[PDB]
Amino acid sequence: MMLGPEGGEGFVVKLRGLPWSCSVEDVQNFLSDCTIHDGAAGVHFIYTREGRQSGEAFVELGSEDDVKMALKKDRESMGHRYIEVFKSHRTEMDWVLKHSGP
RNA sequence: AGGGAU
Repeated sequence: MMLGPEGGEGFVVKLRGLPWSCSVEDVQNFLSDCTIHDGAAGVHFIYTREGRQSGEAFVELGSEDDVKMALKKDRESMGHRYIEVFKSHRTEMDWVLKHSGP
């Protein structure tokens, strides 16, 4: 937009939730109205040398319509655990996909 | 390590 508030600048979103670990098939199942830019070729995650995920991840998408639809469930659940989503701009995604740590 | 405010 250019006449209202914002929270990002790209067709990318952040992800958080699920057990200490997950897979690209669970995250794409949760954004069941969107596209992951290429699927298992647009997923991302964050972790440390200690041997576990940091608790967060990202999901690239195909268009502005997918990022909007991903935010429509920003705190929903799969049915036995809950999930989180937030808007992004991909610069932050790159900033931690290559600099994550304890 | 844990449900944070993303």
